[PDB]
Amino acid sequence: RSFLCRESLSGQAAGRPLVASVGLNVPASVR
Amino acid sequence: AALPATSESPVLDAKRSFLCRESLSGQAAGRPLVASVGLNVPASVRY
Amino acid sequence: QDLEFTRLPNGLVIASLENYAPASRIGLFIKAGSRYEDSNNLGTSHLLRLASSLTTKGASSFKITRGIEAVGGKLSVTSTRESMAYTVECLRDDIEILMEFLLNVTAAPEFRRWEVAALQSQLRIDKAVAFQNPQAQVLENLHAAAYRNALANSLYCPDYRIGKVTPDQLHYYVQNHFTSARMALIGLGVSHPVLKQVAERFLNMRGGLGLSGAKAKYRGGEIRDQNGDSLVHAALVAESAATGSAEANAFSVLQHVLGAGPHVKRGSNATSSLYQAVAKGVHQPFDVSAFNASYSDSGLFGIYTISQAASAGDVIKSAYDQVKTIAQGNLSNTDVQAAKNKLKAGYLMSVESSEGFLDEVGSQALVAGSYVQPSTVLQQIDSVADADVINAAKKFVSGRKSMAASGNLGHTPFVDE
Amino acid sequence: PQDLEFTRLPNGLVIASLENYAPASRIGLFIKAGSRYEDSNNLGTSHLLRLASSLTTKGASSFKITRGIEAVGGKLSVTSTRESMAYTVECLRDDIEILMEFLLNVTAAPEFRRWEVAALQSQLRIDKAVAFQNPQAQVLENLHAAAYRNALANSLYCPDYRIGKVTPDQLHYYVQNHFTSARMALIGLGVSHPVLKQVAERFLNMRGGLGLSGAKAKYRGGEIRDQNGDSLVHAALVAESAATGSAEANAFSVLQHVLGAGPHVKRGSNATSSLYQAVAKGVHQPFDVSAFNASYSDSGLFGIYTISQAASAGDVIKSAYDQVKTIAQGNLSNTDVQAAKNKLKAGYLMSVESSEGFLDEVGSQALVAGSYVQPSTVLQQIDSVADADVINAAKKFVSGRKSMAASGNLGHTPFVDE
Amino acid sequence: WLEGIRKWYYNAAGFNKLGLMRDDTIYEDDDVKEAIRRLPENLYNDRVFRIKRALDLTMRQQILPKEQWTKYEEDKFYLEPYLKEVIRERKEREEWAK
Repeated sequence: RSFLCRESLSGQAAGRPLVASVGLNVPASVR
Repeated sequence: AALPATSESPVLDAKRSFLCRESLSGQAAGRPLVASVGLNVPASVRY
Repeated sequence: QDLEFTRLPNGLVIASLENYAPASRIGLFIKAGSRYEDSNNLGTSHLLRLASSLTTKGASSFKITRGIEAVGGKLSVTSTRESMAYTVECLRDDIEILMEFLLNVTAAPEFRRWEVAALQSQLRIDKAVAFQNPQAQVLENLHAAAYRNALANSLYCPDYRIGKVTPDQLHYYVQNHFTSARMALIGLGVSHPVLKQVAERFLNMRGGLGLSGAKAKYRGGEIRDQNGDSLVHAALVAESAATGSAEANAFSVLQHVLGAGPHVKRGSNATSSLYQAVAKGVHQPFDVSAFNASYSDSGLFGIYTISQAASAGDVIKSAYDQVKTIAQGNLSNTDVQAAKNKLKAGYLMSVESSEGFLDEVGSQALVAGSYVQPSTVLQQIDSVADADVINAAKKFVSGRKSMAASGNLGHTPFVDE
Repeated sequence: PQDLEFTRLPNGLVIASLENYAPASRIGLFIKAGSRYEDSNNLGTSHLLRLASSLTTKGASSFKITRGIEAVGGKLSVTSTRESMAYTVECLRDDIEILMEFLLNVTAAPEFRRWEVAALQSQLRIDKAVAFQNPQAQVLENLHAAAYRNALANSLYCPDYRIGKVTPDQLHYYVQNHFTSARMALIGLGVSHPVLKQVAERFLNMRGGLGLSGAKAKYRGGEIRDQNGDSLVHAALVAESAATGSAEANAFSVLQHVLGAGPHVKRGSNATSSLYQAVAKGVHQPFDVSAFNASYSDSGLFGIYTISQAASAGDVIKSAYDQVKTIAQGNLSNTDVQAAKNKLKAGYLMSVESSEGFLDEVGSQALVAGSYVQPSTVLQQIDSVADADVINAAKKFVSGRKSMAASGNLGHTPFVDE
Repeated sequence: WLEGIRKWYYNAAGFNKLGLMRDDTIYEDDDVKEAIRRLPENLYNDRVFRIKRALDLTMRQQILPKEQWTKYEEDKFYLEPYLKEVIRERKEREEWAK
């Protein structure tokens, strides 16, 4: 999704190592 | 041009394998690569 | 009432907490992340994560899907570079069924040829969905650039390896990492004897230490991904400390001094020293956080920035320079008290959800093999001195750097400059 | 067969013509317009420009150029390096005016119509995939990306993300800023010098100046590793050496032929290659190793290129590098340097046998140096190179910072630091 | 006056009552198809919406208000140069073929 301002860009940088999660009937997320 | 070119160009086609040191000999690169294209000639690369 | 904690002679851990809450949640945590792959089986862990509902010895693929859906239950696999967690979540009365499925998935998979081959396309789907985030590929490149091996492996299958991860590789991987002294069964809303019955009855097949991945080895390299996108995401890190030490706490307190995420919706992040340093000079939309990633044998500490291609360096340098003033002994008591408060509140808030509490207990049972209540975690945060924070910052500054950047990088500096 | 006639016009354009009286004529327009003149915003522009000859020009449509060059059995080729673009028309000596009008329309009056340009983006993908079917193309691309920060770091091929995005404005800006007279050399083999002058007068009056002044190439010293599982591992390990046309560059050429710079004998053993013998002492698996020399106007890269089994990659690389270090330690006889000089001189004289090779040499000479020198001068420059110059050159490579690019299954491939 | 007859005929033809330009009404043979394929995208989208609106108008047997009618002096022959170039290329191919 587009980020065009500092306010929406806030909290988009990473701080911890990414985690990958998959499921049965839930979308696959990253974190 | 008039001549076909030492090698025609299939994209999406495995070219050739090298299994022997004799075949591998000469495949290492010594000079910077040049890229060549042509109206009616196969494109080539050289190293 | 408390968290009951058993460690069997198998080496498998049981940790149970009966909260008498309507949902039950069971997790099997394993030392099986991508760090255990080598040059010839990269991406096997990613397919393994994608394959929790394939046929097993005691339940076909259809039986697993239909039976978990019959109870409104959930089956999930959550993978880090070092761990794989298999979670079943449902109500109290049906947990046995899910537990049975959970134990045929991690101790009796068949990995049939046709199912594995039909699953190979899911690796491409999964990675392309994850890479809609510019952070995912930057963090993969950062781990590749920071390590020569082990933690250098991606959470996702290499593109050349997609369609090449074989059933024999999956069988080998499970057989060598899914062993009892590499596993922890963590149950919430379950009785410790019940979880112990199911644990010994199924998870006593593979017994022992399994295969051993090598020590993660630091390189200090740079990976740049020019892709012309609107924003440049850059991560600049140094080696910090392995999780399980006081230095790791110092790096956590330093992360919350620098700035470790936004507290207030659409706020300016006033208490973040890094963000303020960047806002003094960069008038463009940006973000900067401090990045912390501690693992069993190592950890990465540094800065993550998102900015305009043209102001990229001005952001990065600003961020970097702020850290150096902390290295030069410029860090007050009120800032560190605020950082400790942020860290302690974040720790307590992370375990609020049963998902997070299960994750914390599982990681404790694997990494440490013992549960530590939050009060002691908070006390360890309190023990961290100001000089420990200062250092941590000095070590990041003097330490060799790995850098990963993506975007239009014409003005992004190099790690050497 | 007459003598090479070389002149430089007030607009700065160079024209050199040799009438050898051969039945075919070959005309090349050489321009300082390689990918080293791209920046981060127009990467791949010059690759599409290379593919863009035979598109509609102000003086001839695309159909007109294709049909009218094929009518006379003629050839239109575009060959790019990182620093130059050469547009060559070759045909019989009776049809050279038609081909020269076509060539001058292609280079001086290109139209870059938006629909023809948008129907050409697919050949960026086709062309790059065909080139990348050779494992060395991408290894050399990565070696330049890891050896340099900005300019020579640019690939000869379009970035994948830039395919379908190189605009006609980028092509027009590129031609307007790099295809200028004081950056151009028209060289004709099998033509008369006044004919080439009239050709250079009817066109090639863009600005008579130096166009866009590209950046100096900045040594990076990085490492790019491409795990892709390929049965073999291709590794390139280089240091910065010297710019083309210097005593140091000639010492690096002699050092390349001392170490071994390709095979002389079919299916041989590369007996005179010291690198090959060093590797074959201990590595009993199929392999290749050569010395790699990449000289440019403002910099150069000298090092080693190895092809090996994934398992024996480290042993091959360490063996080759230690042989180079042994030459840097002063172990280099006079007979080996005489043999290297003979190899280098024979290779130089054999490169200019063909009309294509002689034209390429004259064109690159006119661009880089603005003057032509006969092969005898080149050979005595090779002769002047002393033993200490070779020993350093080898020292400079050993003591110099290294950039490395590898591809394949790299589980056993070393890093630049180990 | 030739232009009196021309403006009379433009009014009487009545595609201006539908908001159309002259080049919107051209019969689409192969030359015209290539000409439309070569249009810049903004002109193509304008053409597409103009034609869709005119089809919507004739579906109701309606016309636009007279203020919204294309004025004769404001009719943009937007497709004319692309068609002329397409036709020139076809004519060149045919001259070669003989």
